[PDB]
Amino acid sequence: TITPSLKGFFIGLLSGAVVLGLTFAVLIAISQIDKVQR
Amino acid sequence: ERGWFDILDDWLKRDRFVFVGWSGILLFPCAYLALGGWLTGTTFVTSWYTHGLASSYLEGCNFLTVAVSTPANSMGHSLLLLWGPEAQGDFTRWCQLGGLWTFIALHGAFGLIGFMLRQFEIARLVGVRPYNAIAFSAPIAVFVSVFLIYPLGQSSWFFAPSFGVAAIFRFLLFFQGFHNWTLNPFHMMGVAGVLGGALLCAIHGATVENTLFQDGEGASTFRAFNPTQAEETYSMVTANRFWSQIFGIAFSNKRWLHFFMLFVPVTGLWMSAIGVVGLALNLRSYDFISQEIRAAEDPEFETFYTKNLLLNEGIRAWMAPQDQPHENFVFPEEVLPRGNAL
Amino acid sequence: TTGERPFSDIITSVRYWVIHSITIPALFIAGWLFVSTGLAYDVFGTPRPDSYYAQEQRSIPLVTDRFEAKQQVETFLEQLK
Amino acid sequence: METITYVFIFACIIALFFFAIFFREPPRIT
Amino acid sequence: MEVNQLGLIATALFVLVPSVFLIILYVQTESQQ
Amino acid sequence: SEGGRIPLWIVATVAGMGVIVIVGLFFYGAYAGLGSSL
Amino acid sequence: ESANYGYKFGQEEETYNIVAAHGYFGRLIFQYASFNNSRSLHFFLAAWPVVGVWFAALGISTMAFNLNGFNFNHSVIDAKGNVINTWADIINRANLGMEVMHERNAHNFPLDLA
Amino acid sequence: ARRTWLGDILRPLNSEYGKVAPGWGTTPLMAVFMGLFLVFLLIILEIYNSTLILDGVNVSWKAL
Amino acid sequence: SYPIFTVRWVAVHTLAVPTIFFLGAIAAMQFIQR
Amino acid sequence: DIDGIREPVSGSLLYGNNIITGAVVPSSNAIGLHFYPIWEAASLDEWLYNGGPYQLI
Amino acid sequence: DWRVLVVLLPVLLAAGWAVRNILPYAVKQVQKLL
Amino acid sequence: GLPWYRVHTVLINDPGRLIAAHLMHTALVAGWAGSMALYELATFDPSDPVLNPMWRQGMFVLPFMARLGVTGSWSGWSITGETGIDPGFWSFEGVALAHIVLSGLLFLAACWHWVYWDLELFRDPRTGEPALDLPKMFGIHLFLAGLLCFGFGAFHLTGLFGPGMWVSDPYGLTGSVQPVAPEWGPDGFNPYNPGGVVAHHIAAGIVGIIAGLFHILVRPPQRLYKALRMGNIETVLSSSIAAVFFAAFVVAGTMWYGSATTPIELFGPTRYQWDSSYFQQEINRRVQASLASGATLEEAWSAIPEKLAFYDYIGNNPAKGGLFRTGPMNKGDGIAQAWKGHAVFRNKEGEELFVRRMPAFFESFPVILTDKNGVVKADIPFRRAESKYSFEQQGVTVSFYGGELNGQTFTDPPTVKSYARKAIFGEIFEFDTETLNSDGIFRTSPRGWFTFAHAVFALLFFFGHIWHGARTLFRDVFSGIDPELSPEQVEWGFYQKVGDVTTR
Amino acid sequence: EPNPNRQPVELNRTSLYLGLLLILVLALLFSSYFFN
Ligand code: CLA
Ligand code: CLA
Ligand code: CLA
Ligand code: CLA
Ligand code: CLA
Ligand SMILES: CCCCCCCCCCCCCCCC(=O)OC[C@H](COP(=O)(O)OC[C@@H](O)CO)OC(=O)CCCCCCCCCCCCCCC
Ligand SMILES: CC1=C(/C=C/C(C)=C/C=C/C(C)=C/C=C/C=C(C)/C=C/C=C(C)/C=C/C2=C(C)CCCC2(C)C)C(C)(C)CCC1
Ligand SMILES: CC1=C(/C=C/C(C)=C/C=C/C(C)=C/C=C/C=C(C)/C=C/C=C(C)/C=C/C2=C(C)CCCC2(C)C)C(C)(C)CCC1
Ligand SMILES: CCCCCCCS[C@@H]1O[C@H](CO)[C@@H](O)[C@H](O)[C@H]1O
Ligand code: OEX
Ligand SMILES: [Ca+2]
Ligand SMILES: [Cl-]
Ligand SMILES: [Cl-]
Ligand SMILES: [Fe+2]
Ligand SMILES: [Mg+2]
Repeated sequence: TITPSLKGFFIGLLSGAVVLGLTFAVLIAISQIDKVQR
Repeated sequence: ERGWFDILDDWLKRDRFVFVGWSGILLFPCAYLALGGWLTGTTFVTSWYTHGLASSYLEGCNFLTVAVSTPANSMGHSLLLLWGPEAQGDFTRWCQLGGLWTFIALHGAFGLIGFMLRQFEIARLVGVRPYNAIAFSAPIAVFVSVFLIYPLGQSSWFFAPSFGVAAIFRFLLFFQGFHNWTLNPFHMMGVAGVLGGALLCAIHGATVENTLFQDGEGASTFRAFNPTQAEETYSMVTANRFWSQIFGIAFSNKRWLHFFMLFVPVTGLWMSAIGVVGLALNLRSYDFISQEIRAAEDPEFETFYTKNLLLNEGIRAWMAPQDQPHENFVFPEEVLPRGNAL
Repeated sequence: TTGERPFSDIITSVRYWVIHSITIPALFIAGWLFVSTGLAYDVFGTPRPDSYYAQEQRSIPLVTDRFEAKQQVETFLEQLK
Repeated sequence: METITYVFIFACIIALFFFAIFFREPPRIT
Repeated sequence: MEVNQLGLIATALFVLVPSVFLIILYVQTESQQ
Repeated sequence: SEGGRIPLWIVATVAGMGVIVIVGLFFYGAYAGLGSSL
Repeated sequence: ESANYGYKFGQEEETYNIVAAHGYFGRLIFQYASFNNSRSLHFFLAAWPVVGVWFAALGISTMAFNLNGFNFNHSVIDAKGNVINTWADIINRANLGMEVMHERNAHNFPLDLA
Repeated sequence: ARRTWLGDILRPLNSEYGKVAPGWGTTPLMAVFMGLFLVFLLIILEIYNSTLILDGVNVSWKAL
Repeated sequence: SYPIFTVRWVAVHTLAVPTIFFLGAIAAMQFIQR
Repeated sequence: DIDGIREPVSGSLLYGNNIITGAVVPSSNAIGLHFYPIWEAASLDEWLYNGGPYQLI
Repeated sequence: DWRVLVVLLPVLLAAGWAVRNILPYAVKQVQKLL
Repeated sequence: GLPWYRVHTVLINDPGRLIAAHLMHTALVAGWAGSMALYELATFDPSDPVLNPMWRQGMFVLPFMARLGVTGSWSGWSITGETGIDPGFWSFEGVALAHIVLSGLLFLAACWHWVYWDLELFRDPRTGEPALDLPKMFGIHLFLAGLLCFGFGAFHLTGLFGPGMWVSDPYGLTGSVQPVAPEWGPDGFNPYNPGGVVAHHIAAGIVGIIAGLFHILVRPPQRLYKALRMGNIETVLSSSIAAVFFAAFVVAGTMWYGSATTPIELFGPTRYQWDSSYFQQEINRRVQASLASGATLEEAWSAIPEKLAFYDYIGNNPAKGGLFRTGPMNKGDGIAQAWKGHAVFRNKEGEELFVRRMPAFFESFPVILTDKNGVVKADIPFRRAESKYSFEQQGVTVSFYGGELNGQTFTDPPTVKSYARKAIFGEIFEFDTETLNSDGIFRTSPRGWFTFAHAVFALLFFFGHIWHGARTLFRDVFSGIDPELSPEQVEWGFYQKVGDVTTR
Repeated sequence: EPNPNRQPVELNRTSLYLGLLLILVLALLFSSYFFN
């Protein structure tokens, strides 16, 4: 059964995924825009 | 093969005012959150419900007495996640239950990991040996042993140090009264490492500054140095003779000197860490059994060791009820240990 | 040098001060209000000076259960009349 | 026995001071 | 004083085993050309 | 606009004085209201 | 071999690259928090612990004349006048334990004035 | 060097020193398993910690 | 010539902005009476 | 007798101390800041009871 | 809660004002990097 | 020459002698296990598993043998109290012997591999240089470990072909070695469900076999190979050390908090059982049950097993020892002989009073007696002159129920006070302090020592990981940095990307 | 055949002094606790 804490677990999980995901999405976007010259 | 990973790598390792790196992804948010958490907590958050203490500027505490205090003893070693079963996603309750303490301690732990990873990363990019990172292992050992392992061995986070000036002072006094921590040879080694390190810092700096070659005309000697110059800026030979004649022995090897400066405080901190890991289990250096047998049988036998135990007993009895409110210690006046008059 | 504008360059420019002579006092005033409106108290659950104790009580509202802690605090807060 | 031990270790340290100072590796300039 | 009697041997070995180690290493260093 | 117009020593002085004011305010606060023991 | 053999006593040239150490440490923090000047660096290394310990010594020396540490005992009071304890007050409890037990037979009068 | 019967038998098992798969190879897959493992560890940790509380899972000596 | 919005800009403001906000808050606290 | 209350504290190894507990014990509280060289004592035994070695050292 | 808009309004007028002043240079920087 | 702290580096490119060194280490460790077991067997008293179990006697390896099903001596006794048992070969002695013999065999093998270091097997077929294909080696070893793990779980622990493991009731009264079925549901991840241990080894075993096959068949990606320096055996040292301190922290924690694999009958109670009065509550529950069934007080308490009572005593709390208080717990409070029975304190008004139990934090603790509501009703005063709650004023008596003092009541203040002093430690026992010349000061249990040793080693091995990882990743600069390190590579802005000369 | 990996080991006199000082001071420190 989905206990309240299991729900809380999934919420923490999804929160983390969203944080990391947004961070890397932004990082990759910026990295693509502002490239290094060689 | 210039895929997104390599492009991202390029961007992360740009030479900017503040170097980021891969490690920065871990380091900056966690360091920022630990710092921000402590500032937030010490400015606005109480310890009323966990300790029976005011602990914030908002309540009238000053810089010395504010703290982010540990959670209630009843929380055990709960991670105290905001979305956890105790706070249930309620930010306000979470603050009142001591959630900021685990917040700061955990983001702090990972922040330290991030900083050491940063030392490795920059070392690797610039081409130096990673001894700075290695040296930083000692603060990490101290933090991990004192803020994580020690309370994990005890009943709860409550007995971890609280993040505040006076709160830490209390931690010190507690360790004297309950653990007789000054008697611990691991702590003693730590003290030697730290005082010996401070000593080396001073004596090395002073020696260099007073064996300078005159490489300029000005009375300010700082100007007579160029970072790219090949020559040593002070005389190792004169330094060596001076100290050989003053103190008997001297360094003659610069590399060994600077390695030794790394070694002493690092090793000291590691030793103290081991001792605290012992205190996690109350595996103390509390007594000398021979002393106690002699003293138990012989009421005229007195040493500074027995004197200090009397002090510890005082500390325990007088501080325990307010310091451990969850225990509900009621100690009537008549049971309090006191010498004459006082 | 790493490419960014030198700080001495920026903080002595008129434009910097045009911007920040506004943005800085505004933040200061926002923090000030955050306390003066009492909002900080409610956000962080910090007692006001009249909310540490009930009028006759001298006992600490100490949390003593892990999973009922939230309910305990809510109860303590109720008991403040 | 403990006393003998303590004092012995101490005495060895003082002896060591003597040798470390007077019978050190000479620093040699190169 | 009722000390632990093993203390003696514990201390002796504590001093002697590593000291001896060092001495061996040092002497065979000196005997190298 | 162009960087360099307002002399850095004036900036330093004004900044410093601001710091003195705010810290002065905090020390005043040690003797009044909350935390003053009165 | 030990890296230490790479330095020879009295050699004229420096045994490490202060420019590399600076590049590293400067990037660790930011460039302007790092010492490029060995003289000013070593001066800092002298000054910090010496000044600090001077203050420690002055602490003992002025507490010798009973100008003591900050006292915030019962500094925080609620609306009614209840004492709200802070960590300073817990420190005070520990201090009281020490005070009442020390030299347990030496005091006949209620105040320990020296 | 010296050959032995056992050595000749095992020879193939120690013959591909330095052999690699081009590029990233199975790294994405690896990353997936590491993510799964991290969640698994998170779960057993929070169960042991009573941060994650499951029906019928009583983290106590009174389990049996 | 110079860019305005950089990693340094961001780093500076994530620290600077809350700092001023907090200083206002603490300043206000100096006038709280019990 | 460090605190001058005729309650002698043992500091030396021969009198039941180890390296950690041992001490040269401060001169007696009855002496206060008085100068107590050996020749101010009626005997070495007195000087030792009252903690003279501390002052000399 | 009126106190939330009361506290946020100074910061919002601040951000809005700095945007007012810096927008042409910011668009110049975004155009330049693109 | 080599500095003393590098002498073992001569093995890095010598697989044969590396193997010899590993063999020698293994021989030493097996030899230690054998010797340790023999010493314990020479000192162990099997005569009372109730009040003198192994964890009171400083036994460290005996519980690890017992845990996996070795419970008997060739001399006829077992650790559960049976006599006239035939344990077969795999007695304690048999295990110790087997470890000694293994030690000798490994020693011999070590000599052989030391002398015959130059085996063709250790040479790369193409280059003729010493080379170990670490990726494939890892696959092979991981496959073996998976096999072993699986077999341990599926055959040994289940009792399918093997003895099973130590299991017990929640209060550690009736422990024995039993076959254990795997728990395949979520409770399998409950640290107190042994079924979970079984299931874990079966599942993790299979996974290990699959992963082993994978690492045997699939080469490392070039990018991971370079990144991790997989051609360098020291990278394996770094990551192995990491895995090992990971494991060490885990076993320290489960030893300290308790789990299915750290039973209290083998290692002693946990500190948390004292913290939460775990045993006291069960005792009270049983006594209340008896009273509810019309039994008398004396009957209720006499029905409490001594083993249970003995758990409810702080001298068995592993958080009561000291770092240099050496030896078995018996050396401290003594060899427990008998439960004295439950002390019930009453005052002159006949109220039952309860002694405040000593928290583990305190080396010493005042004696304070409260009523059921927690109001202080009596104590042992420090200053007598303004005492209000002295036993003498309050007329405190103590009556014992159960144990050796069952039915007795003492009323003289000194005796009552003696018992109250003991009562702060929980249930009261008679001890033999003469036999071992016990000094009366608490020592920790094997649970304590195990936990300490392993937390400390875990922490030190962290440093090992850092050191060797650094060595792996910075091998090129181990003896120092490039003499020709261009100042512009380390100065700012020269390259756009730090340490990348192609970005000037 | 002779193993090509054998290296000479060294301990200079200063290292002997340092090491001896370490061991003796450690003994001086721990001995009290060993005697207890
Ligand atoms: C960027 C680095 C970083 C790291 C390492 C951490 C680490 C932590 N944070 Mg912090 N945090 C961060 C940034 C970071 N934080 C930022 C930027 C913010 C502002 C948003 C926060 C705000 C924050 C709060 C408010 C809290 C934390 C907390 C924590 C702790 C628990 C986290 C957790 O359980 O996540 C679990 C989630 C993961 C580990 C994500 C893993 C993703 C996997 C690998 C992919 C699979 C996901 C899958 C697709 C999802 C399926 C969902 C489906 C089943 C429905 C942990 C110490 C908690 C705490 O400290 O309590 C004491 C807490 O309350 N953080
Ligand atoms: C399919 C059924 C199944 C079942 C029922 C189990 C059951 C179990 N697994 Mg297994 N497992 C399985 C399949 C299964 N497993 C598979 C297929 C794999 C992949 C090979 C694993 C891999 C695995 C690992 C790696 C571990 C388990 C563990 C366990 C035990 C968890 C309970 C416990 O005591 O955790 C206690 C341990 C934890 C809760 C993990 C702690 C994680 C720490 C906190 C990470 C941080 C460490 C950090 C560096 C320490 C320093 C910080 C500190 C000093 C403050 C339990 C017996 C754990 C165990 O053996 O416990 C004894 C464990 O570590 N399993
Ligand atoms: C040859 C077979 C063999 C058998 C049947 C035994 C049996 C025993 N040994 Mg002995 N031992 C052996 C060989 C053996 N040993 C060897 C070769 C050595 C030298 C290393 C030893 C050294 C030794 C010591 C020092 C001790 C024993 C002890 C014991 C007893 C307890 C065992 C125990 O608790 O393990 C516990 C073992 C583990 C928990 C191993 C876990 C390994 C980790 C978790 C693996 C993680 C890495 C892995 C590769 C991950 C991938 C997994 C994959 C599936 C995903 C038991 C009678 C104990 C004893 O009672 O002595 C009298 C004891 O103290 N043994
Ligand atoms: C995991 C390791 C481990 C653990 C947890 C145990 C646990 C136990 N042992 Mg066993 N034992 C072990 C390994 C272990 N042993 C080994 C390897 C041996 C062979 C030497 C023994 C031989 C042995 C004997 C002969 C006996 C025991 C006994 C015991 C029991 C009492 C322990 C005690 O009093 O310790 C006391 C612990 C200390 C005094 C702590 C010492 C701390 C050291 C000195 C620190 C050193 C500092 C260092 C030099 C600093 C360096 C600084 C520098 C790097 C800069 C306890 C159950 C006793 C028992 O009860 O048997 C029934 C007993 O008689 N053990
Ligand atoms: C799997 C474990 C393991 C292995 C195989 C190695 C292997 C190595 N280490 Mg590493 N190391 C480890 C763990 C390990 N280490 C740990 C846990 C730490 C942190 C303490 C270190 C910290 C470390 C440093 C700082 C250095 C090494 C170095 C080395 C290399 C040379 C070692 C030598 O000649 O010592 C010779 C040692 C002696 C002659 C005497 C040492 C006596 C010790 C200090 C006390 C006695 C211990 C006792 C005998 C056994 C207790 C066992 C314990 C686990 C219970 C060698 C490759 C060196 C290196 O990298 O060279 C290039 C080096 O400088 N190691
Ligand atoms: C002038 C202020 C003096 C403050 C106390 C002394 C500081 C300097 C002495 C340290 C001794 C170290 C051992 C010898 C180290 C040694 O050899 O010094 C050498 C170093 C360089 O010597 P020079 O010969 O180049 O210069 C000294 C003279 O010759 C004048 O040119 O001397 C200085 O830098 C003096 C700096 C004076 C100005 C210092 C100001 C510091 C005050 C900062 C505020 C601190 C307040 C803290 C409050 C919490
Ligand atoms: C917690 C948390 C969080 C976070 C937050 C943050 C991040 C914050 C930040 C904050 C901050 C960041 C703040 C700051 C502050 C600052 C201050 C308050 C300062 C002060 C200062 C002063 C007062 C000064 C002084 C001085 C000195 C020190 C020396 C010199 C002199 C002088 C006097 C100047 C989140 C949301 C994520 C989630 C939830 C939880
Ligand atoms: C040859 C042979 C044989 C025999 C064998 C034998 C007889 C063996 C033995 C063996 C042995 C008998 C071994 C032992 C070992 C031991 C060890 C290896 C130990 C070690 C220890 C240690 C290392 C410790 C350390 C420490 C200390 C001291 C203090 C505290 C801390 C510590 C714990 C660290 C046979 C017939 C079978 C068959 C084949 C041939
Ligand atoms: C005057 C004493 C009358 C009561 C007996 C004391 C409480 S009980 C007593 O406690 C001792 C530990 O101190 C044990 O060694 C002994 O076995 C036990 O009889
Ligand atoms: O002498 Mn040493 O200590 Ca200075 O207070 Mn008073 O006196 Mn005694 O009392 Mn507290
Ligand atoms: Ca008022
Ligand atoms: Cl005193
Ligand atoms: Cl007086
Ligand atoms: Fe230097
Ligand atoms: Mg105020």
